[PDB]
Amino acid sequence: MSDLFLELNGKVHSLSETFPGLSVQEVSRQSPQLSMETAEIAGTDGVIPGMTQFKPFIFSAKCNLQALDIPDYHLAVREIYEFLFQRDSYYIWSDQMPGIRYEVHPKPVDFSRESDRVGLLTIEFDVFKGYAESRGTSLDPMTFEVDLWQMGMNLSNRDDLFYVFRENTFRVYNAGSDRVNPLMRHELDIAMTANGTPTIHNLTTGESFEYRKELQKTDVLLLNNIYPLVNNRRVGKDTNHGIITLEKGWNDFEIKGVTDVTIAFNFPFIYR
Amino acid sequence: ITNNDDLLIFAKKQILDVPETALTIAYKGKEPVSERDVWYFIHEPMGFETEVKVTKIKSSHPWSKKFQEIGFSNSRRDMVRIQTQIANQVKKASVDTNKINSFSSIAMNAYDSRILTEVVGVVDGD
Repeated sequence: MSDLFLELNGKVHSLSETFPGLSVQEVSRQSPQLSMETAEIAGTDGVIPGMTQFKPFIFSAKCNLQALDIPDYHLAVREIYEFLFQRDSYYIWSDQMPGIRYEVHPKPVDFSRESDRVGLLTIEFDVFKGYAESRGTSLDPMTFEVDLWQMGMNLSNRDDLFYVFRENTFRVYNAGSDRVNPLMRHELDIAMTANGTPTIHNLTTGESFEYRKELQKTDVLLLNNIYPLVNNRRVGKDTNHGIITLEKGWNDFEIKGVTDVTIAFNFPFIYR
Repeated sequence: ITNNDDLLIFAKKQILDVPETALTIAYKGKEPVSERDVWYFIHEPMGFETEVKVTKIKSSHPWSKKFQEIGFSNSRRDMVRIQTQIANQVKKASVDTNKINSFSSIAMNAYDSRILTEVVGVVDGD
């Protein structure tokens, strides 16, 4: 059995459950739209590729609606149109792969009336970020009872994966298919509490974030995307304005200038 | 100036005896170009094999994928440059005439004192 789940206004709605007469036949996903920024020099052969990018793509769901009678059919069509089309983008996922969700916007799709009570539909959701992300962030535990993780999410079956560290040198595993960069509108949060003047170094990437003031254990330093704060107060003037990024796989992190470090990473995995 | 050697060097500075040329290159290489470096230009179909000194750069962002435009031996004509030249010449002429109005008024002012001197001398002579 196939079904489609929609996250809207903080509520999860099953498409089949919401509309009893509507059942999802099949789901499908367009392949990533790779595009190399070609540059052509006249007289030479081929192109000089720039930086490969990914265009928005389409997630499709073929379904059918079976109503009791004609007024019921029209009412169901209107209610489905009301439910699907909202002002802002929402989230969708499928039973087949319940660990991966897409932030999407609906597309105009017309009901194909086959009989007096049945109508075929092929809903298409445009995903504009160009990638899919996990339903849960890195802060969620990798436990069975959380009911969030599934197979095929590049989870390493060779070592434990935790995202809270108590020492000055450790490794963090980004399981996504893209390098997590807040400059690319990626979600990434770091919460560190320690004593002294801190400096975070990502050795594999080679990046370094530097804060130039003394810190106490009671003050939390929070880097969200491209904003560093202490106690939710912007302190960008007192930093080196550097930002760390998470490469694919393992990243070696070293923290200098502080003691009793407690650093936590909170970011979703980027799939495609 | 009064001597002839200064006039000769001034006259030499006053004319241009070579064609006025301006070179523009669309560069799409990996090596960045700074504002001081002198490059070597080789372009057989246009008969170029020389050293070129950068005088103008129109660079894009490193993530913008776009080409770079680099200039040598001054820039193309353009109209806004001509308008700026005309405007600054107009301003210079305006300040010149403003100064010379006061200068002429002083020349009138400097006349009355000498008129008084002439009158006093005429009275003394009588």
